[PDB]
Amino acid sequence: GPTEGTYTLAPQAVVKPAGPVYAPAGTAKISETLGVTRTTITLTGMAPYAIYVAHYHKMGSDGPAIMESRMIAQASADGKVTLTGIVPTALIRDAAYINVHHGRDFSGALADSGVICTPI
Amino acid sequence: GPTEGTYTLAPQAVVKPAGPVYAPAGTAKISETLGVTRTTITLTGMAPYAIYVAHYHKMGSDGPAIMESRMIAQASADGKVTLTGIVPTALIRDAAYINVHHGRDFSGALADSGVICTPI
Amino acid sequence: GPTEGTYTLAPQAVVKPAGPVYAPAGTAKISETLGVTRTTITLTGMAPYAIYVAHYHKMGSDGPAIMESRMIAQASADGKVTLTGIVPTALIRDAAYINVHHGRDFSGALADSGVICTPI
Amino acid sequence: SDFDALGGRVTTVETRVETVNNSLTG
Amino acid sequence: SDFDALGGRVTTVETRVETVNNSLTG
Repeated sequence: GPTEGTYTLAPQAVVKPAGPVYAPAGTAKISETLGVTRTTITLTGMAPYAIYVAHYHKMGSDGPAIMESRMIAQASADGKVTLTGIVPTALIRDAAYINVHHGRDFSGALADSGVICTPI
Repeated sequence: GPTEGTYTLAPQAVVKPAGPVYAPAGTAKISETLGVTRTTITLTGMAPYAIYVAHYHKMGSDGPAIMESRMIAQASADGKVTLTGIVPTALIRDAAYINVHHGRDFSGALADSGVICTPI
Repeated sequence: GPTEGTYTLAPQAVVKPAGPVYAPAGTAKISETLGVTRTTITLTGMAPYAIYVAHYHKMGSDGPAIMESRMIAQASADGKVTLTGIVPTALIRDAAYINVHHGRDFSGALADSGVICTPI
Repeated sequence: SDFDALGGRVTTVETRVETVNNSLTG
Repeated sequence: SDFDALGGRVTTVETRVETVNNSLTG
């Protein structure tokens, strides 16, 4: 007795997503010691799997970036990036805003031009 | 020597999409035997190479899911996803609709919440 | 160390994408030798790492691709793709246009139905 | 007015983004 | 009129395309 029922399925109408909500948010901890600076930007609610280059943009907003401060990292499966970087203080002198961007490659690259920025 | 040529190119206006077509269709097969239930949901016109995790959602119509009927498989190359799976009838009880979702990986997970579905 | 600092993040106002700009341009150059035809087409401003299948479509704009004139290549990382090929001048005696399309895979079908086209 | 076609195009883009994401993820 | 919701949907899709691109690129 192989009770068998064949049912055609309907194409649905409600296809809302299910996973990390892209809601950028976080904090920064720039800590000076003996002429060196250690910066830790823990972000949450980011893209689930994405490289997030972050550097120090100088004042000028546009402004150049002291690229000797590029902190690179990728996110997890919920969207948690932890940028960490060591930069001489004399280098980061005259910096204005730590701008986080998106990374086209693990070698760096600025896919996006500022998904989140903090005044320093 | 041979006749040359050097035409300048020109962008086309209606660069219409080509390739297969997204129209979720399908037919389910709830064959039942002694005390186990094999179910063959054959879907067509789906997404070319996507994962299609389908299980049995209980009455609740977003409700809870007897996850012990997960079937994960990939969608061929023209959207020909063929899901199959065995589940003791005792676990199935109170299931009202077999929901098909998209997946994030072959390890289950939920991306879309109901691309196609049928009662029983 | 002796100095600390803690800054919460702010997601700017507008984030702008950078890198290549999708501005399709082109430069076709035919050179028909003894019963043979070489075709070196240089497309700049294309999609960063995409496939670019190119054929000689007959009259009937619209009309059938001489499939024996396919040229395939990738667009580097700034959108620079170079298409070269060699086809007897007898087969392309009724070609009216050289349609460049996007590709689904290495040596395969089209993903578009003509992005850029030059009349011959 | 005539932006009904625009709404249809928006719906098509909404479906297309999901289709591209799902195919590439697979 | 009522196409404010349409603008909201357009913004959501604009952000979704970038999110998909970034996740898949990563």
